[PDB]
Amino acid sequence: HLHELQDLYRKRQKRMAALRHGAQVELEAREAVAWKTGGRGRAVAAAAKAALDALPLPPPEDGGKAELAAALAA
RNA sequence: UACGGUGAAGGUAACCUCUAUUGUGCACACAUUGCCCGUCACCUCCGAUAAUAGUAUUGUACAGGAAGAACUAUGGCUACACU
Repeated sequence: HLHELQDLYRKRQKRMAALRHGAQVELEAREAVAWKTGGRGRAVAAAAKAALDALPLPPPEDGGKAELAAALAA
């Protein structure tokens, strides 16, 4: 109800961590069967899209405040 | 052609015939010159058969054996729900 609002960010933090390492272990698996069956052509579909699902770069544990300091650098 | 005068010889075993009578046989009636035979001869026509040139299909010896793949997998990836 209102706990689904907190748990959507909570479970979705879990789900994006889940999709990052799951997409990464399949992305490191299709490259092993890339050269054997010509698998680069459909492999780059995964190697683009499964990284580029809803957010590719993560929400930083710091908050990325050092990256902000790199970004607000004069 | 016709009419008389004299005027004899001579006769029965299929002994052929020309039949009949017949009642035993034909595939003959153009009624025995028939019906109709075959080796072959020139040719024509479907066979039957076959060394083989082989192509069409399957069993079996193994290589295989693709796409698939009974089985085997916990390398995974995730929520259901409960912490």
